[PDB]
Amino acid sequence: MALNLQDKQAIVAEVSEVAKGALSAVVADSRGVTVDKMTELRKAGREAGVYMRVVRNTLLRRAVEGTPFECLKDAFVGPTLIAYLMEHPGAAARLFKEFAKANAKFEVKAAAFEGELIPASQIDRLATLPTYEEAIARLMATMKEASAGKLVRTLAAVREAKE
Amino acid sequence: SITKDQIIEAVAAMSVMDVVELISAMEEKF
Amino acid sequence: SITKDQIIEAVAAMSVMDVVELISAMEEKF
Amino acid sequence: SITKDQIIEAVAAMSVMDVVELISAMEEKF
Amino acid sequence: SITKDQIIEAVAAMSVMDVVELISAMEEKF
Amino acid sequence: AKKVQAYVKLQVAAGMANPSPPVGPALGQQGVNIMEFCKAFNAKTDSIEKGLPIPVVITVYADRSFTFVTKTPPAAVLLKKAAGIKSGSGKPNKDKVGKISRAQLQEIAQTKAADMTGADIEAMTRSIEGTARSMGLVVED
Repeated sequence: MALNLQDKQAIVAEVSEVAKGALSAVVADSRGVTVDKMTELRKAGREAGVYMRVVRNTLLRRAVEGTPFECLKDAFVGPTLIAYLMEHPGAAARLFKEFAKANAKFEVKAAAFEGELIPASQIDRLATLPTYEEAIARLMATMKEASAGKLVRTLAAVREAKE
Repeated sequence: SITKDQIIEAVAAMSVMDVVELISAMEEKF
Repeated sequence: SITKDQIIEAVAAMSVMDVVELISAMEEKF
Repeated sequence: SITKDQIIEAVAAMSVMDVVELISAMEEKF
Repeated sequence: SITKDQIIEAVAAMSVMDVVELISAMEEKF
Repeated sequence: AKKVQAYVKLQVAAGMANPSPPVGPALGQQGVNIMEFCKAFNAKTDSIEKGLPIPVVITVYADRSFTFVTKTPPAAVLLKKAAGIKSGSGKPNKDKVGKISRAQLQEIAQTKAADMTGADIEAMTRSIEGTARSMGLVVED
């Protein structure tokens, strides 16, 4: 290891993933297993990569105190055990799901998704992101307007209104 | 047709007709 | 009159006239 | 960009034109 | 407006705008 | 995945399935028959070739037989058919034995697709970078 010369290191070096941070997630991992690194690191194979890091650095005094790069409301955002996660390339979508559709399956606590940066707020997960590049969600998103949204009601008077 | 002409002929169009018309208008899409 | 023949040629009515035909479709049913 | 009350009112495209703006709104795909 | 080009302005577009333009479709009508 | 329920890996060669002299009564004893470990093995082994190492897991429950799902082979045994001599270690790093460079064994680091904890398609090349040095084989890279 090393003192300040090493402490400062883990800081700025990784805090760069905060200044120029794509997405953002804070998940504790009490009772985490190796699959913990056989997942966010496995999905990094044929659907991710070295573009993701969850360097458990909840040293707070290091992680939290180490975020002068504007991330207010975080003097609270850094409680107990933590394992921050950030992105560099790619979009700012998916990622939340790697956690949302993993930790939801036991896989240790998920900090109930305390939310992180980007919009900069508090706790209460969202998902308006992973719907990206799933353009067909913007396709049927018109609900055929005329069609479907019609053949669903304007023609429901027959299979549900003839008495 | 005016939006008011598509309404009547729709609700109208009977049943022995509609329940054999509109229902068929469901075998196209959706 | 006709049914399916004027359901394919009825395949129009922009939403400007379409949605008002579902909202006015409520002025008598559902 | 942000062309509000138009990209919408273009619904004059009517049904078959919307499937025309979807067929290609992906075409050459899955 | 022509649909051939009424598409060349959203395809290669950025996924950010689109959302700020998706929901806005759920109130225009429906 | 879970952890451990029942699985091993003992074998000499695919050129001869379910060996009789080798392992013998040492190829599964907790739900593994010895006259059946050749009806589920050669069911896909004879679909590529016979003569190379084939380890595998052994999902065991309590329903007569069992179920398995093998994968990529070791890149150390491929040095008897795709590298040089018949043996391997023996003479370690005491006198430059065989010699494999950057070119050889290249695609041998391309066979293990899903089975390679080396996300970086390029970096995953450093892994097998040793599956041919357990005997001393300087690389002319």
